[PDB]
Order: sequence, then structure tokens, then C-alpha cells
Amino acid sequence: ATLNQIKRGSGPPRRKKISTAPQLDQCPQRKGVVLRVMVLKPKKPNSAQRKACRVRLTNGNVVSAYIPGEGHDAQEHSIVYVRGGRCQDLPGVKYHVIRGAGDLSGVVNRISSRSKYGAKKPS
Amino acid sequence: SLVKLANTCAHLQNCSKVRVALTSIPYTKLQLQFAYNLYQQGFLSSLQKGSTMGPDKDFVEVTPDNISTRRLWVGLKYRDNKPVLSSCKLISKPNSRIHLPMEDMKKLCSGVTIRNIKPLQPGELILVRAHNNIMDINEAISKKLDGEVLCRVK
Amino acid sequence: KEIPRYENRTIYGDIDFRYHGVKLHLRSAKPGFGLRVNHVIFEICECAGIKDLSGKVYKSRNDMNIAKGTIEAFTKAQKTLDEVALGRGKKLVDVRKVYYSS
Amino acid sequence: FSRRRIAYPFYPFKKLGRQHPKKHDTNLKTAMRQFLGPKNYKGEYVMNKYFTVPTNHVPNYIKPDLERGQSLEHPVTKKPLQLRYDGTLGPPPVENKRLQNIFKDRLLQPFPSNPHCKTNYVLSPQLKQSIFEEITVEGLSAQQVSQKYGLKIPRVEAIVKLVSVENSWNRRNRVSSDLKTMDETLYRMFPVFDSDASFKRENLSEIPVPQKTLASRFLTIAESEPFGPVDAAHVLELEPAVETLRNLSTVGEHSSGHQQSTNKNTKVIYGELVEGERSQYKFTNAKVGKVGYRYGSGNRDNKKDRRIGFNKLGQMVYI
RNA sequence: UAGGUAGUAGGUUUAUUAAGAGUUAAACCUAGCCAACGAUCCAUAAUCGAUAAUGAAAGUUAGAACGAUCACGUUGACUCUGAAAUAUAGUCAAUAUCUAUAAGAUACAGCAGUGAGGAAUAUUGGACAAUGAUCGAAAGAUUGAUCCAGUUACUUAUUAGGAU
RNA sequence: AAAAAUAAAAUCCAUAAAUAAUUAAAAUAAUGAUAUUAAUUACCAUAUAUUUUUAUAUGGAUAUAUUUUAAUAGUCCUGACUAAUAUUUGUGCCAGCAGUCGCGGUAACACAAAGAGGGCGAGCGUUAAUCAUAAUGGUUUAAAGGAUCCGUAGAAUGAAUUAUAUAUUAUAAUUUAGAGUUAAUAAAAUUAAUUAAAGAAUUAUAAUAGUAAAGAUGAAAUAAAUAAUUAUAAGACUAAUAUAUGUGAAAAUAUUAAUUAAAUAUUAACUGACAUUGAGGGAUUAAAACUAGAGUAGCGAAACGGAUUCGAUACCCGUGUAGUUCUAGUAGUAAACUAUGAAUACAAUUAUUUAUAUAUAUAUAUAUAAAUAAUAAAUGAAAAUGAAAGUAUUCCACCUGAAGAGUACGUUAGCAAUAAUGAAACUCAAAACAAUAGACGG
RNA sequence: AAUAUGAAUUAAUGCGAAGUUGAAAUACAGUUACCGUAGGGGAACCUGCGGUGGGCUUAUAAAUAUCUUAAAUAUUCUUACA
Ligand SMILES: [K+]
Ligand SMILES: [K+]
Ligand SMILES: [K+]
Ligand SMILES: [K+]
Ligand SMILES: [K+]
Ligand SMILES: [K+]
Ligand SMILES: [K+]
Ligand SMILES: [K+]
Ligand SMILES: [K+]
Ligand SMILES: [K+]
Ligand SMILES: [K+]
Ligand SMILES: [K+]
Ligand SMILES: [K+]
Ligand SMILES: [Mg+2]
Ligand SMILES: [Mg+2]
Ligand SMILES: [Mg+2]
Ligand SMILES: [Mg+2]
Ligand SMILES: [Mg+2]
Ligand SMILES: [Mg+2]
Ligand SMILES: [Mg+2]
Ligand SMILES: [Mg+2]
Ligand SMILES: [Mg+2]
Ligand SMILES: [Mg+2]
Ligand SMILES: [Mg+2]
Ligand SMILES: [Mg+2]
Ligand SMILES: [Mg+2]
Ligand SMILES: [Mg+2]
Ligand SMILES: [Mg+2]
Ligand SMILES: [Mg+2]
Ligand SMILES: [Mg+2]
Ligand SMILES: [Mg+2]
Ligand SMILES: [Mg+2]
Ligand SMILES: [Mg+2]
Ligand SMILES: [Mg+2]
Ligand SMILES: [Mg+2]
Ligand SMILES: [Mg+2]
Ligand SMILES: [Mg+2]
Ligand SMILES: [Mg+2]
Ligand SMILES: [Mg+2]
Ligand SMILES: [Mg+2]
Ligand SMILES: [Mg+2]
Ligand SMILES: [Mg+2]
Ligand SMILES: [Mg+2]
Ligand SMILES: [Mg+2]
Ligand SMILES: [Mg+2]
Ligand SMILES: [Mg+2]
Ligand SMILES: [Mg+2]
Ligand SMILES: [Mg+2]
Ligand SMILES: [Mg+2]
Ligand SMILES: [Mg+2]
Ligand SMILES: [Mg+2]
Ligand SMILES: [Mg+2]
Ligand SMILES: [Mg+2]
Ligand SMILES: [Mg+2]
Ligand SMILES: [Mg+2]
Ligand SMILES: [Mg+2]
Ligand SMILES: [Mg+2]
Ligand SMILES: [Mg+2]
Ligand SMILES: [Mg+2]
Ligand SMILES: [Mg+2]
Ligand SMILES: [Mg+2]
Ligand SMILES: [Mg+2]
Ligand SMILES: [Mg+2]
Ligand SMILES: [Mg+2]
Ligand SMILES: [Mg+2]
Ligand SMILES: [Mg+2]
Ligand SMILES: [Mg+2]
Repeated sequence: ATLNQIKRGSGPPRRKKISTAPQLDQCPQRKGVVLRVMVLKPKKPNSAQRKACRVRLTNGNVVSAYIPGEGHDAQEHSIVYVRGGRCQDLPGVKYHVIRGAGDLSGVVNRISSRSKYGAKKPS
Repeated sequence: SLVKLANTCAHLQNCSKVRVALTSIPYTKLQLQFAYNLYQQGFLSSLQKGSTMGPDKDFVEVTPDNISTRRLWVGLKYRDNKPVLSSCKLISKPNSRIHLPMEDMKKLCSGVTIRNIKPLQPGELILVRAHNNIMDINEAISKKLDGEVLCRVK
Repeated sequence: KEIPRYENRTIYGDIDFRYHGVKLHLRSAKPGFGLRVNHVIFEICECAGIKDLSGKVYKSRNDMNIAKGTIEAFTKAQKTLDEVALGRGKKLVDVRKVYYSS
Repeated sequence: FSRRRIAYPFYPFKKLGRQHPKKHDTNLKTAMRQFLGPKNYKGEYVMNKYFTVPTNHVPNYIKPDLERGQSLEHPVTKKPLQLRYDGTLGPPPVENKRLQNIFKDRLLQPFPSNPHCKTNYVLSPQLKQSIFEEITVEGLSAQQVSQKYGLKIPRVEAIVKLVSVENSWNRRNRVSSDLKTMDETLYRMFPVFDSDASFKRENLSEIPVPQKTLASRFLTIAESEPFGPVDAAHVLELEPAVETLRNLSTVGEHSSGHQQSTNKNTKVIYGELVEGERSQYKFTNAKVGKVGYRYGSGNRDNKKDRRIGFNKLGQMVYI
């Protein structure tokens, strides 16, 4: 662009990461109530029965959150805390529920990476 | 005219690439001062007044009758299969003129990028215009003069 | 090939060289500055004996073309102070070196 | 490409063979026992050539590359001893030529991989007394003693300060036998300084390298124009380098030229002291616009660069 | 959001003010004024630094903390006093609560604290010893300003055992 | 060379805390909330010597010695990016992991663990955010040149000399190289608009003799002839030349003549920077389409038929309506393309035309421009570009991953079809260009 | 009148798995493709009109050739002759 076109607005586009958790409203996490627990099928080439859950956040936004870990006790009306982070193979599941918070317990018998699964230290 | 000076800077680069020993530039005060600075700095072998057809052998007074046919003829230098005058670029452009105080000229000669102007490099000539006179930046700093940074020759 | 080195540590001035799609901007550096450049350029400088150098690569960052571009730049884009002086018939003085001379 | 690499010795050693199941040994541990040699009943390693200190003013620094890992020698004859198939120590089959003509520089190099690190020379107890008696009694200047013995002025000033501490200690019988034993042992471990030896003399022309000058400025002048150190100094807007060296030699407390009086121009008032007062007020004239604690200054207490200092009593205090 | 403006743009005169001016009110004239270098309208937001964050730098971000400035003290308007207030005053009205049922009192964005909301932010602490502020001639009185402590890894720093 | 591991225990020596004594400073005339103050000292006090500090000796104080005495870190990670080689077990596209690429289907370095190992550390991880991490950019062919030109603003850019000033700007004077005006001389007959003409053929009709098939197709079938020689009528079109060469702003433009308008080169004189570019704006703008009034031969969406075909809402054939034509308008879109905005200065060659000029021993020869072709250099991802897509300068338009989308909504304009303007959400780690070697080709 | 919210009601589009009906595109893709526009059809698509090459520059013969000392001379020649 010419010098006058730059004076009129022309310039390099700016590089800044965009929000991937718009429903949280720029909060680390938001509380919610599980509307319905569901099992979804990964997009190819993956195969599994991925446990997810529909959740209504305290701000009125309804989202789909992935339940990490082996085994969960989440039901309808269970109070859950939702954080950012998408499930890559499940399209439309852009959030994660936090294990060990609210009514969702920590992964049973988890030994490694316990802090990521709400598991307390064994004595 | 800075446009004319830009034309001359590009012309000299073109002549160096083909390695012509002699070329002509427009006959004006600014061009003559520009060429004279290059001659004194060892970038040009010769500087002669002349006409459109070639350098004058004997003095020919310039008048309105022949002003349109006057040209300045400069000799280019080549050593060790390399051109002495490899690049010639303007700093102050027609659409963006740069005037610097003597303090900022000293920073430019010390390695500091001033107003996006890359600092003076080893063996490079930066010319400055002050009160319609062209001089080396080091000379302008010695005379405490503020002026327009015109071009850089290497 | 032999590459000119200023004080056997760095390059003579700055270099803006275009090798195919690779835009190389290399700047000379003070003693003790170290090599702060693309990793490909770093290795070449180590073998060549360049100790102080700064620079950035623009556009294409293809390793193969950076290495070849760097070698070409070190030979075709540099001019020694001695070569500049002889071509112009002038004396070029390193002010920093004279300041510490007898 | 990178992977974890156990630090096995670079030199050849006798690796472990078939091992009884309860030994639970390692190749690193056995390589160390071969370096150390047998341990006697007193807990010593007499066969290792580094167990005992040198007593001839020649440092005994490790030379693994030159001896190829053979660190064992006879404790009295100092003759090389190597491990054999029997498990005993005996003369090597072939003499090591790399250990008989060692360069002078290497002898003073403690670390094999760093040839830029060398030990310093220890000053003899006589040169120290001479320097002490010349600066204090004869009244010579530190610049003269520095230029005479080839010692940097700071070192000369330190010797005077330290010898004064040794006189008070010797005047009060505070230097015990153990301290004398230790001092002599350490003295016989380092190469003694020789003022006459030109190579041993310290360079006396060193000046701190400024930062503004560290850049590389170049000037294109006429082919026959003279340009010298003074001209360069004007270009760099610094005092000539020779002047800097001269000003750095007049800093020693016992050096010539030491002067400090241009600052005795600040009006000070000492408040009246009355009986019963526990402190005296001292007032120093200042100028409005310079004196005072500024308003809205950056608080750094909660930042990694929080300023920490030490008071007159040596207690850590936040600045 | 492409047309906007009608005291609107300018001129003259009086009133009002310590004081200029369509600043307000009154009268009479001229037809102007703004606008695609974005008017008018709508939305959003307290602003800034020799403050903080980041970067080689130009910059970008924040506006908690330190400091400067503005605005507000449940909402709106008006009046009094005064050099200065549409005052955390007074008056009237609105909303809510309260008890004494009065043309009543209160409004914690002062401190502490409680409920609510939220992923999330503390003691219903001590002292006027210090630095200030108010009253008093003084003696002194008052001060949730302030100074200290409590709670909380929220941040920083130090320490959290060396030889063999 | 498979270690865990100097790791542990053990040994030596310490300090913190405790205990005891002592005790500042914040504050003094006095007042201390903090406060069970900090710090110091290790029986307390004193004298002497004694950088510090040390040391001796003394007064009181206990039984020759003099209070006691320690040390349990977590958290993430080890396929690549990315530091982590010592292996092993379970699971088997399940369970699960995942920032990106991906991992898992029985030898899983990636899942869940053991061993060993790598980080950071009273924190570690994770989520939410901020800054940095490439414009020291691009638009023939990858996102991106506006259909074209004219021209307004430009707080855009732009000749020469001299003199001042308060200085890259202003002013004044002067100048002619850019840009123009008027002639003279030579050259050319194109491009617009309008008017007036010509030509071959086609279809229809009639006549004439002359017949029985003709026409069509891959083959077929649907709808006194065909052919031949005359005569009449109508509409549309424009063979060779011909290269769209050339001309025109582009769109466009090739049968003839005329009228009006514009267009070339050089020379002479004249003006004296009056220029370039150009937001907004304006004008023109293929084909199709639309509104009126004419025309309608041939061609020909559609429609109705005939074939082909497994089917044939097609390709082929028939009948053939709109349309194609003219007049007056609307509309402003095309692969409106050189997929390449305009202007200026400049750079190495050849060949071939064209134009002007010069010369002669008159038909060539010598010059200077333009065009085209092939190139050097340079540029470029390359293909290639080649006087630009090179070296530079000035101005305008435009682009910022794909898809969604040139869509939705709104607005403006139009008789209408539509044209212009022009998003976001969701989803994904794609998507695209040049070139290389293959494979394949009815 | 504006802003916000819900909203009967209603339009467009994305991704996900395989199927169904055809075979439109990439080779001459079996009717050259595509651009603008109009009409028609289950669907891709088909047809008309002009435009573009991002398809044919992929371009490669009607052939015909001549006289001066052939050598005792050219062909050899080594810094010589001149
Ligand atoms: K606006
Ligand atoms: K007080
Ligand atoms: K660890
Ligand atoms: K390109
Ligand atoms: K043409
Ligand atoms: K003029
Ligand atoms: K203009
Ligand atoms: K325009
Ligand atoms: K017709
Ligand atoms: K343009
Ligand atoms: K087709
Ligand atoms: K079409
Ligand atoms: K079509
Ligand atoms: Mg690694
Ligand atoms: Mg007003
Ligand atoms: Mg007035
Ligand atoms: Mg009025
Ligand atoms: Mg607000
Ligand atoms: Mg800011
Ligand atoms: Mg802000
Ligand atoms: Mg606050
Ligand atoms: Mg108020
Ligand atoms: Mg109020
Ligand atoms: Mg009030
Ligand atoms: Mg309140
Ligand atoms: Mg409160
Ligand atoms: Mg709550
Ligand atoms: Mg908090
Ligand atoms: Mg509490
Ligand atoms: Mg209180
Ligand atoms: Mg203690
Ligand atoms: Mg008090
Ligand atoms: Mg007290
Ligand atoms: Mg994991
Ligand atoms: Mg397995
Ligand atoms: Mg991993
Ligand atoms: Mg694992
Ligand atoms: Mg383990
Ligand atoms: Mg810490
Ligand atoms: Mg940048
Ligand atoms: Mg361009
Ligand atoms: Mg175009
Ligand atoms: Mg286009
Ligand atoms: Mg002219
Ligand atoms: Mg017939
Ligand atoms: Mg024709
Ligand atoms: Mg042409
Ligand atoms: Mg124009
Ligand atoms: Mg046409
Ligand atoms: Mg009609
Ligand atoms: Mg049909
Ligand atoms: Mg049919
Ligand atoms: Mg048909
Ligand atoms: Mg029209
Ligand atoms: Mg369209
Ligand atoms: Mg278009
Ligand atoms: Mg066309
Ligand atoms: Mg023009
Ligand atoms: Mg549209
Ligand atoms: Mg391709
Ligand atoms: Mg077909
Ligand atoms: Mg097909
Ligand atoms: Mg086809
Ligand atoms: Mg059809
Ligand atoms: Mg067609
Ligand atoms: Mg094709
Ligand atoms: Mg082709």
C-alpha cells in the first residue's frame, strides 16, 4: 500500500489468540447443572464411547462438556464446574468438567497425575 | 528535485550493473553538488560538464540557449571485478522528507536507528542537505548543522 | 571457501541478502555479543569462525535455502575495509581500535 | 538427537564380569575403586597420586587425558602402578610419554577441559614484608611498588592491609600451631611469585572497557590523514585511554594523586545535645526538587526485583 | 446511523454575573453552521502517570496496588447559606424499611459484619504510643483518619544441615 | 557399560528453637498499641590489654570444670515439537489419552501402572486472560488491479537559475527540458454519428416443361413434389482482400459513397510548470433481459412430436413460440482477460517491418524513433517476465486461512429480472500455487 | 421512537455416518470446459445467445548444383631461409 493508504488505515493484520471458551465469559470456570449425560462417537478415524454431558451454566449458556477420567458419577441435576478445553475428536464439545469439584467425584483409584483428576494423596 | 535525485540514484545503479565507464546525469545545481561529493569521496573517477552528446573537451558557457541540452558526465570506477559504487538510495523520499537535528545525526552515525533510518555502515556515505548545500553527515556534525538526510551511497 | 571476517569475529557491517525466497538480515555485533541468529545460521557461523552476530530471517525459513543463502551472503555481500579503501582511494579507520592503540 | 547417558569413564577400565547375585555392584562404583585404589585400615588411599598434597610449589592437578585414567602410583617412589589380570598393582608395560614432558601452562591449569583457567601465584612471606615496609615506613607510593614488583595496585594495597592484620595477630599470640601448619602446607602447594620473571609479572596497562566504545564506528578520511588515539578519543567523546589508566593508578589509598576535597561544600548542622538526650540531630542542606521521597513511585516489594540491602549492623533490610 | 441543525450559525440591544459568550431569559435582524479526513445518531467506557505487564524497539495491554484528576454517596429536581454547593444540608417527590403514627426516622459506595450474586477476595480485632485532623486560653477531650495486629502461599524475598 | 546407590545407616562438627540473663529503637518533658519487641549474650559483673575481634586476670555464682540441642516436599512430565535409553506388566480401535501432529486392532517409548529418568519447587499443574513470537508485505498463474476512461477534493506528488527570508518551505525575478496553443509542410482515409446505395445467397409464391419419389440421419422416423429454367416479394447478413494489421478509453470496429467530428510526424513561432495521479462524482459500456411501436426471411430457449437408450426431462431430427432486426427507453452486468491500474526517469543485444530525415557513383547506403520476435542482466515459488513481472519514483484501487458467502439482513436504484453495498455465528487444520517423477487417456 | 428480552411463526447453512438415483467434472472424460444472462428438468444438470482458453502455437520439406596446369610443384619443413 502507498504511504497515504497506510495513513488511511492500511496495515498488517494483528496476531492475537482468540477465545475458545466464549460461554465462560472470560472466567476460569463457571458452575452449572447437568441437563443430560450422554455418550458420543468420535469422528473418524477414532472409535470409542466418549462420555459427555450437557450443562446449563450459571450465566444461562448451555454447553457440552467432556467428562475426563475412567468412570464418573455424574447424573442429571448434578452440580458441576466447567472449565475451558475442547474434546478434539468430539465436534461441539468445547469444555471440560472438573473432576473432584461439586458433585463430580475424583477418578477412583487414580495414582498418576492425581491433581488433574481430583484424586487426593493416599496416606 | 528529490525526484530527479531518485532518478539519478537508480540510473547509477543500472550503469554499474552493466559496467559502463561513462554516463550522463541531468545538469542542475543539486545534481552537480551530489556528483561532486561522490567524486571527492572516491566513488566517481571523473566529473565533467557537457552536452547530450558527450562531455565537453573545452569550456562551453551555459546559457538559456543551450541549458536544455546540458548534461553532467561522470566516470564510474571498478576494481577487482567489483563496482566501487554498488548501491545508491535515497533516505529522504519525495513523499516523506526527513529532517534531523545534529543530535540525531550523531546517533545515526553511532549505530542507533533514527526514524527507521538504518545506521551508517562501514565504508558508506550518507549525504545531508543544509541551506541548499550537500555535505557528508560527518561534516554536518562538525559544523553543528541541522539538515535533511538525502541519500546513502555504498 | 574463505569468508571475510572483521577482526576474525564478525562480519563487515550489515547484510540484507535475498537468496530465492529467503530474506536474510544480518547485523554485525560487539565483541562478546555471541551468536543470536537462526539455528541454521548459528551452526554455519560456528564452523566459519564467526563469534558475534545478530540477524533475522524473513519470508521463507527453509533450512536448506538459509544455509546456502548465508554462505552466499558471507562472500558476495561483504567488502573488507581494505577493499573499500583501495577502490575509493581513501583511508578507513576503526575508531574503536585506534582508541586503544599506543 | 539426545538421550540420557550414564557418565561412564572416557578411558578404558575393567568392567564387571559375572557377579555373585548379592554383590549388587555397578560399573561406575568399580571404576571408582580402580581410580581410588585399595583403602587401608586407616581409611586412606595411599596408592592414588592425588591423595597427598604437593610440597614443592608445583600444583598436582588432575591429568586424566594424559595418563588415560591411570591414577595409581607408589606412595614413596612415585612410580606408576597399574592393575593387572591377577588383581594386583605393578609396573606398567610401556612408559607414558605424555606424562614426562608437560607444558608449563598445563601444570598450572587445574581443569583439563578449561585452558583459560589458571592458578594464581602465591607471594612469598618476604616480598610481603618488603612491600609492607616500603609503603608504610619508606613512604613509597603504591604506583611505585606496583611498577617495581609487577603487581596490580589493588593487590599491593591488599597486602599492606593483610600484613597489618598478621602483625596484630602475631602481637597477641593468636596464630596457633595449627594455623602455622596449614599456612605452610598451602604455601608449598602453589607456584611462588617472582617479580623478576617477566612472564609471572602482572599486566599493569589494563583499563575497564566502556560500553559506548564497545560499538564499532568507522570514519572515511583522506588517504594520508593521520588519525591517532587522541583523535579517536574525541570521536568517541571520551578521555584518552592513557588518561584513564593514569586516573586508575591514583585510586590506591597509598598511591600518588589520591585526592578527595571537592565535595566538602555541603552545609551541615549538628543539633545541640542536652543532658539526657539519647541521640543527636544532624541536618544536611538540600534543594527542593531533589530531596524527599517521591510520590507515586513504583512499588517493587511484590516483584522479583525487590530491592534488598544491608545496614551498618549487617542485618538484611528492605530498601 | 448519511444527511444533521432551527437558539440552530452570525449580527445588534437589554437583563443576569466579579467576569467573555445564544451561557440563561427578552426583543429585532442576517441565512447561515456541521458533514465521506465521518456529521448527526447508537453502543460501550471513569481518565491518566516519572504506576504495573510485555517487547530489541516503535508500541500493545491494564487502570487492582502507589499517586494525580473527575464524578457520585438510594433516585430526580429545586432552594438556602457561602468566596465556592443544584452540598452525603434543606425542600418536594420517587423506591424500600422502621416506630414514635408524625407535613416522622432511616438508606453501611466510613470501619467491622451479614444475606444475596459469583469461579473468586479477609476481623462484628487492638491503640490513640507514632504521623495527622477537629475543639479548647490552657489542662486536655475526640478521631474504624491513621498506626498496628488477625485472616488468606494472592505476590515477592530469606531460611528450611554441612563435612565424612 | 543396568542400574537404584553416597543413596541409607553410621561417624565428626554445628546452628535454630527451647532455657537463662540481658535488652535497644520506633519518643520523649512524659506517654509504646504493636509486645511474651528486635537483637545480643551463654554462669553474671569488672579491670587491663585487645579494626573487628581476641586474650588475660579478676569480684560475685554452681560441681577442676560450668544450660540444652534438632532436621520426612510436593507437583507435572519422559513418541516428535521438548529436557527425560534400564526395562517390565495390564488393556487390545475397548478402556482411555490429546496444546499440535496423533496414540490404542496382542512386542503400546503416547492408554492404566512398576522400575528407572527429566523439570520446576513451597509450590507444581491446569483454566481464564495480557504481551511477544514476520509485513526490514503482497495483488499474471496462489487471498487481492476497479469494465473503461474523464475529472473534483487531496490536510497527495511534481521542472530550472538567482536573490532574500523567519529556510527542503515561502516570496520575487528570471529560464525552457515537462505540459500546451497556432500555423507551415508532408502523411494517412481510420474511428464515431447520420444519410444515401450495392452484393451473393436464402425462404415463399407463380409459371414452365419434366417427372415419382424427395428430404434427413451413424441408421431411421416424424413432418403433380424434389431438382431444373424464369418472374415477383420480403427480411436479415456482408465472400475474397484480412493480418483486427490498424483504429478506438474500454465495450468495440473490415460491402460502397457522402456530410459532420476527432485522430499523425517534423519544422517555425508562442505560453512559461499551466503537470501527474485521482477518494467522492460523472460518462460510456458485449450478450442475455425488460418497457412501448414496427418488422419477422433465416436461425432459435421453450413447448409439442420423431429417434437413440436399460431409461434420455439430453446429445441427433422435425414443427418451431419468445428472442435474434429497426426506432425510443430501462438496466450497468461478462473468463468486461494481457486473469498484469496509470505516469515518469533509467539499463545490455540481435532480427524483422514501419515512419521521418539524409545523402549520392541511383537505387541502395547512413541516421533517428515506433512496433513485433528472440534474448543478456536483473527479478521471481518457479512457470516465466524482458523494456517489464528489471532498477527507481509518484498517485489510486484492492487483499489478509478454508468453508459459511458475494450468502443473510438492512439500505439505495430500477417497470421488472435484478445491480450496488455487504456481515456474523457454528465447524475445521486445513486450503492453494508452480514444478518433479509416475500412472492413466474412448 | 429507540434499546434489550422472550416469542408464535418462519428462512438459510455447517458437520456427522452410510445408503439411494444418476454419472455432471478431471484424458478429446466419451456433447470442449468455464463466464454473464434466460428458459426448462428427480438430482446432478440440459438448451439458447455472446464471451474466454484456465483446449487444439499440440505449430516441422513439392528432393534434384559447376571447368585448369595431381605434383620433378601441394602434402615434408623444428628458429632455418632470408
Ligand atoms: K460516526
Ligand atoms: K493520635
Ligand atoms: K521429581
Ligand atoms: K506474482
Ligand atoms: K486490433
Ligand atoms: K515563473
Ligand atoms: K489535481
Ligand atoms: K471514482
Ligand atoms: K423471427
Ligand atoms: K487506477
Ligand atoms: K457437460
Ligand atoms: K453459462
Ligand atoms: K449457459
Ligand atoms: Mg528429547
Ligand atoms: Mg446552544
Ligand atoms: Mg450577549
Ligand atoms: Mg431569543
Ligand atoms: Mg459504567
Ligand atoms: Mg492506555
Ligand atoms: Mg483504557
Ligand atoms: Mg481499592
Ligand atoms: Mg452530590
Ligand atoms: Mg444525587
Ligand atoms: Mg440531599
Ligand atoms: Mg447503599
Ligand atoms: Mg463495609
Ligand atoms: Mg454463592
Ligand atoms: Mg484472592
Ligand atoms: Mg470469615
Ligand atoms: Mg476503635
Ligand atoms: Mg536462640
Ligand atoms: Mg498522646
Ligand atoms: Mg519507654
Ligand atoms: Mg495423562
Ligand atoms: Mg502389551
Ligand atoms: Mg506424551
Ligand atoms: Mg504412560
Ligand atoms: Mg515410580
Ligand atoms: Mg517463594
Ligand atoms: Mg512487528
Ligand atoms: Mg502493482
Ligand atoms: Mg483492467
Ligand atoms: Mg477482477
Ligand atoms: Mg514541446
Ligand atoms: Mg424447386
Ligand atoms: Mg470480408
Ligand atoms: Mg495490435
Ligand atoms: Mg485523471
Ligand atoms: Mg462481438
Ligand atoms: Mg417488443
Ligand atoms: Mg422433447
Ligand atoms: Mg421418448
Ligand atoms: Mg430442436
Ligand atoms: Mg444507459
Ligand atoms: Mg450477477
Ligand atoms: Mg465484476
Ligand atoms: Mg472482450
Ligand atoms: Mg493522460
Ligand atoms: Mg446481489
Ligand atoms: Mg498446478
Ligand atoms: Mg451421459
Ligand atoms: Mg461425464
Ligand atoms: Mg463433457
Ligand atoms: Mg430442454
Ligand atoms: Mg455456448
Ligand atoms: Mg483440459
Ligand atoms: Mg496450452
